[PDB]
Amino acid sequence: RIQETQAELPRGSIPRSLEVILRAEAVESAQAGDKCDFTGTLIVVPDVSKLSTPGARAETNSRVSGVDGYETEGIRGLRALGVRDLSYRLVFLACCVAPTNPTAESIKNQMTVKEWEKVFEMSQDKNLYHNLCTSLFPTIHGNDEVKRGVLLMLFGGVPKTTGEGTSLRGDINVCIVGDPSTAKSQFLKHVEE
Amino acid sequence: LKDYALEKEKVKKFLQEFYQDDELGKKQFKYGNQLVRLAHREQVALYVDLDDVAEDDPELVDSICENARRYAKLFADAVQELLPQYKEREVVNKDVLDVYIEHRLMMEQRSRDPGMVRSPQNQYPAELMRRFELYFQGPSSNKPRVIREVRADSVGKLVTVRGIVTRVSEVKPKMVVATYTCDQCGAETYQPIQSPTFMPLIMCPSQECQTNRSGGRLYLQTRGSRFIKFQEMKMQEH
Ligand SMILES: Nc1ncnc2c1ncn2[C@@H]1O[C@H](COP(=O)(O)OP(=O)(O)O)[C@@H](O)[C@H]1O
Ligand SMILES: [Mg+2]
Ligand SMILES: [Zn+2]
Repeated sequence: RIQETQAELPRGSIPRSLEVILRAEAVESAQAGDKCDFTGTLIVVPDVSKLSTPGARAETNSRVSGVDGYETEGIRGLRALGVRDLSYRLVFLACCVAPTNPTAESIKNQMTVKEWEKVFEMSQDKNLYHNLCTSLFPTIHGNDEVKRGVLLMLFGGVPKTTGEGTSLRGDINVCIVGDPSTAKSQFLKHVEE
Repeated sequence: LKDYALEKEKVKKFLQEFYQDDELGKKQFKYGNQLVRLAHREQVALYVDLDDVAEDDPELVDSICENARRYAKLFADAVQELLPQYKEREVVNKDVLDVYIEHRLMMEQRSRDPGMVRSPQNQYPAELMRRFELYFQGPSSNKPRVIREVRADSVGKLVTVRGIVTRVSEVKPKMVVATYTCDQCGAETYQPIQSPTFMPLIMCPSQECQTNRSGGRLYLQTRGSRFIKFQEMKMQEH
C-alpha cells in the first residue's frame, strides 16, 4: 500500500491511498515506511460489492427466448443469458521501484570516489564537533549544549550482551524542559527534518 | 355478498346527486364542481366524507368500513368513468405526464378499430392513465380507537386514531407502475407494483416480438413510470 505525500495535497484534502503489486524479483524491495518512486502501469481489476444499485452489465448477443415451463424469469433468465455485473477498481502494477533520494564495507563500496573524498575530508576535522552544531541549527540562537546533546544522541553508543542472558542498552534518550518560547519545539522539528 | 356493479352505480348516483351544503348560505352543487376541477389539473386529489353518505344509505357506510380497500378502488373507477362527462375544455397548460397520457390516448384512437379482438393484457393499466387520488374521512359516529387495542380483529377495517408523532421520514418517490421498452419494437410494456420488492422483467410480451420470435429484451424507463409521494410516520400513545 502507498500513500500520496503531503507536498501534493490540495486545500483541505486527505491524502490518496493506492495499491501497488510486485511480481517476482521486484517483490523484495519497498519496505514499510519508505518514501519511493514507482514506475509501471495503471490497470483495471474487477470488484464485487461496489454496486448497491444496478449498473452497467454484460449479456449475450444470441436472440434466445424461453419456453413454457422454462420461462426466463429473474434468476433462471439471468443465469441463462450469462449476465455479469461490470464493476471495476484501479490498481497499479510496478516494474521499477526506486528511492526518492538515495556492513561498513558495503557502504564504503556504494559511495563514489568523490563522495568518499568528501567523507574523508569531513573525517579529519576537529571543527566537525562545532560545524555540525551550526549546520543542523543555523537559526536557533545559543543553546549549544542542547545541540551537542542531540548530536551525541543521533550518533549513539554500542549495544552489548552478557553471558548470563542479559542485555545492555546502547541507545541514548534526551529530555528538554523549558520556559515558553525557548525554541523548544524547533529542535524536534529540525531533527524530524 | 352483493354484486359490485349495483354498488358502483349507487356510488355514481351519489356523486351525481348531492346539492345541499354551501358555505355562503345557498344550495351549491359541490361534487359537480369538484369533478369539473378534477377534469383538468386544477385538483389532484379528492376527499370523500362518510358522514354525508350516511344520509341515504348506512349499509354502504358499514361495507366501506369493513372492506375499505375494495371500496376505495371502486370509488376511483367510478370517478374515472364520470370524468369525461364533466369535461368541458382541453388543458390550458400541461406537464410531461399529461403529454404522455394525451399521446397514448391519441394513438389508441388512431390504431384500435372498434371491432377487432383485444387481449386482456393489451389494455392500459387503470392507474397509469389516472392522475387523481381518492381518500376517505372517518365517520363522526365512529369513535377513535387506542393503539394498544387494535389487533387481528381490526385488520382490513377502517379506523381513526389519535397519537403523538415521534419519527418522520424524508420525502422520496415510490414506484406505482414501471414502463418497459422493447429492444426491437415500438411497443410499451407496463408492470404494476403491489409488493415491497419486485423483480424487473427481461423479454418482451409484445405481439410483434412474439410473431417474429425476435427475442427482444426490455429496458426500464423513468419518464414513463408513475411515481407517488411516500412518507413513514411513527406514533405513540398519550
Ligand atoms: N533562541 C531563539 N532563537 C531563534 N528563534 C527563537 C528563539 N526562541 C524563540 N524563537 C522563536 O519563537 C518561537 C518559539 O515557539 P515554540 O518554540 O513553538 O515554543 P514552545 O516550543 O515552547 O511551545 C519560534 O517560532 C521561534 O522562531
Ligand atoms: Mg512547543
Ligand atoms: Zn418488443
